[PDB]
Amino acid sequence: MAHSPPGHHSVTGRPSVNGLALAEYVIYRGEQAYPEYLITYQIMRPE
Amino acid sequence: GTILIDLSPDDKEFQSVEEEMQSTVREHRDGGHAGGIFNRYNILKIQKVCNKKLWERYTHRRKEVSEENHNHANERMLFHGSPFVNAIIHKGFDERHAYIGGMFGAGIYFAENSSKSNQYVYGIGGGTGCPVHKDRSCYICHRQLLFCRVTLGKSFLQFSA
Ligand SMILES: O=c1cc(-c2ccc(F)cc2)oc2ccccc12
Ligand SMILES: [Zn+2]
Repeated sequence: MAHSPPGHHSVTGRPSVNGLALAEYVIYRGEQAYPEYLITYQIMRPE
Repeated sequence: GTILIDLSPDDKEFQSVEEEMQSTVREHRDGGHAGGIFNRYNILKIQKVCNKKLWERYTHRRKEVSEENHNHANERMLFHGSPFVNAIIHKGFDERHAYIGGMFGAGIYFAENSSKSNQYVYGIGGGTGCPVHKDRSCYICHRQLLFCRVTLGKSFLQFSA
């Protein structure tokens, strides 16, 4: 695992081409996340 | 020490988690190659993940970040899709769950878009799809995502394509 950029605790990936994309995020320490919900699902075939 | 508690579909907590899942689906630039072709999900179950040790590990670290960032953890709820979802919920996130080849370096990646995390459930690039039918767009096989509490602290902003 890499380190956070000096002076930072995470990276934010801001979308800069696809105007509909939301942001993505990276942390470099496993302790900075807690898996709160487990969601079981299927993708649905469009009609 | 992990236990999984089912939420009832009647529970407001089920309903708000479902809504975040469904409302953050988008179309992907791969035309569905990695994650499948779909505009919405059939939610089959939502469980609350309870582990005291793992929770205290998280809050300990959250307080450290917070104290380094004018008492602001900058906490978010974000999706994570992984072949390792079963190890994550029992042992926590660690270096083995990192995306070694990700655009922002080897770390653990999360998404606001549920459909983006869906692209990693069967591996990077969707791997070979579901174990049963080898289909990245399988409409039958049951998938699992995590909806996670993530401490961002002071976050480095990368503009990118
Ligand atoms: O949910 C994610 C999981 C992963 C992931 C990557 C590599 C792995 F080995 C396991 C999960 O990658 C992402 C990249 C961008 C946004 C979200 C994710
Ligand atoms: Zn399948």
